[PDB]
Amino acid sequence: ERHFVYQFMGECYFTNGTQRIRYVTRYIYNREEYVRYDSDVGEHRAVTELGRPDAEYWNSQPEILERTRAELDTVCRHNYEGPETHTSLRRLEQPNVVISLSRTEALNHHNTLVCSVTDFYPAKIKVRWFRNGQEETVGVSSTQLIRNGDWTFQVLVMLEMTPRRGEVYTCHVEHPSLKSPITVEWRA
Amino acid sequence: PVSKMRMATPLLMQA
Amino acid sequence: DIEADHVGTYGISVYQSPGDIGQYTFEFDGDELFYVDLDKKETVWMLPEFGQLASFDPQGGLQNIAVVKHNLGVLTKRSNSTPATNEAPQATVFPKSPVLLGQPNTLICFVDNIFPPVINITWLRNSKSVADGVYETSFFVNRDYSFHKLSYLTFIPSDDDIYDCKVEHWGLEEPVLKHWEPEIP
Amino acid sequence: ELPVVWAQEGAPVHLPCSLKSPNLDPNFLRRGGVIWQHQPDRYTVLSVAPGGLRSGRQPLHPHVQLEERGLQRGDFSLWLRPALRTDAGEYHATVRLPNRALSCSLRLRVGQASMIASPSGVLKLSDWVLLNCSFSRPDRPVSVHWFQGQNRVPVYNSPRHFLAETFLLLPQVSPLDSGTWGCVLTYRDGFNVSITYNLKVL
Ligand SMILES: *[C@@H]1O[C@H](CO)[C@@H](O)[C@H](O)[C@H]1NC(C)=O
Ligand SMILES: *[C@@H]1O[C@H](CO)[C@@H](O)[C@H](O)[C@H]1NC(C)=O
Ligand SMILES: *[C@@H]1O[C@H](CO)[C@@H](O)[C@H](O)[C@H]1NC(C)=O
Ligand SMILES: *[C@@H]1O[C@H](CO)[C@@H](O)[C@H](O)[C@H]1NC(C)=O
Repeated sequence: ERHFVYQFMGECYFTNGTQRIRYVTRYIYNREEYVRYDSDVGEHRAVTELGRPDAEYWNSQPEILERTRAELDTVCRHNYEGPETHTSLRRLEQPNVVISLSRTEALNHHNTLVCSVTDFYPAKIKVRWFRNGQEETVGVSSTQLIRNGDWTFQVLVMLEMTPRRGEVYTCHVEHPSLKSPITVEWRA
Repeated sequence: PVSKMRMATPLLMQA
Repeated sequence: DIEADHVGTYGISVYQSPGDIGQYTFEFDGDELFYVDLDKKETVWMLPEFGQLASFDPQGGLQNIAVVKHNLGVLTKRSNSTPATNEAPQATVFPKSPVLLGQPNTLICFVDNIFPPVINITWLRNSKSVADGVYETSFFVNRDYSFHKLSYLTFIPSDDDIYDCKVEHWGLEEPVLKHWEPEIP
Repeated sequence: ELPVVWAQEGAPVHLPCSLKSPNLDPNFLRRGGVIWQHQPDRYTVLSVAPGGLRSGRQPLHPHVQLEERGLQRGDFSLWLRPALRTDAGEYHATVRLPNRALSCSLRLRVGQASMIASPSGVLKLSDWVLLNCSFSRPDRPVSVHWFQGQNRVPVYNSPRHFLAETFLLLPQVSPLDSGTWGCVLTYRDGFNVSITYNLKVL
């Protein structure tokens, strides 16, 4: 009659591509974990006292335990050196940079230009403002990493600006998919 | 051609 | 907690009893690869181009749900445990691309801390239900075991057109809808 | 002429600022922006549009999220989870509605409240003892409350419990006086401190 929730997942942890690999598998029930296996452990442990005989029950079947250990090479290492190498690893999306500003209605009045950067992948990106060829960092406010949910990322930046005559404000952005650093400017 | 994606296999505790 | 270069979550089995609610999905680096349909016996990809360059056996994904069903079946009788209190979700409405009046855009409704993952997500164009261009994506998981989902909506922005995102959740004492307008900007 | 507000490190702080108290249409309410800045004695630490997008300082916030129901009940409030000792400084606001607008302002001082014992360490079978719970605030507390045990049984002035200027003393500490002893302070603005300490008695 009442409600309950169960969850299973398998996590492949990669470092430097294929040099050091780690395979961990969780067993979640009711937003709680009770049995876990780690490639650095070599067997099934018990996160809670509930799955203590369960972990040893799966530690009592030697044929099944080796398939799990071999799954580090069959599931994790093969997919990284296979599908992902042919799909996700070779996926690059360039960001879209736009400069806008709200709350301004008069000339030479304090405000904070907004540099908006959306639809980019992967997430290894940084953004820096540039006034007249000088990287600005004082009074800078920016959104955090906003996952677009469709194989893209977005993030916005705002710089508290004073409308000085003879001004060149540039939103400089560098990215690995961006073979060249993109610079979008704005003036009075 | 293509390359298949191998999945993670779960386990079944007894009753 | 733990760090790595990249992490791909292959195999996401979730079961909810009663009602026999299941879901199988693949994921990688905070991003879904594809999901296997339960009853139509097919593998649906979030992006089609990766389905053209890779194929997954849907039978293996169903064996996961079948064992998990057997898993939860033994675990619900093994313990007299009480249900987890239904967490109240929190949402955020945002456009995919910058707002441009008269230009097509995709309005997204991201909702985090969804627990349990049983919730209707709908839109209201000027307090009127519109089901055109609605993409209901599969749930996601984060390392606190809560879940987050996304929903998309294509539209034409205008000052006289106000939009919002409706939420129908179990733990909510009442349905909540955060109203966003490009007219405010 | 800006007011000043205190806070105790180790517990969340209440930083509210609502538009008076007229009941309004919730549809108009959700069409409201908010910008909060900070300057030490930071700048645009968190800024959220009606859409709910959280923007602000480059580092992430210390679980500093506004109450989801407060934004739909005519309230704009800051709720950090940890009272950071460094947050002490000036804070300004910027609330934007299609018709009206308000922008409150105040200060913030971090007052590390702690209880200091005169006999430093465990107590003997028979010896006096002194405790002083107090925040680092120049104004003096108006009322003082103390309690004994894990069930928080309020301690009142007795022939064995003596209290004055937020000091408590027991001259003979029988083994029954062991346990977690705490206190409760008060102020003119209603600041309340509940520092508790497990008394160690032979
Ligand atoms: C990372 O991998 C590269 C290529 O195999 C190797 O040259 C380098 O030494 C590795 N770095 C490590 C293991 O820290
Ligand atoms: C979702 O909608 C269905 C029917 O439309 C309803 O039975 C169910 O309770 C809803 N879920 C909620 C309110 O969480
Ligand atoms: C003791 O507490 C009082 C008020 O509770 C405070 O003013 C004082 O600084 C504290 N310390 C002393 C007297 O050493
Ligand atoms: C002290 O602060 C408020 C306002 O005076 C009061 O209502 C509350 O009971 C006190 N704090 C706690 C945590 O009890």
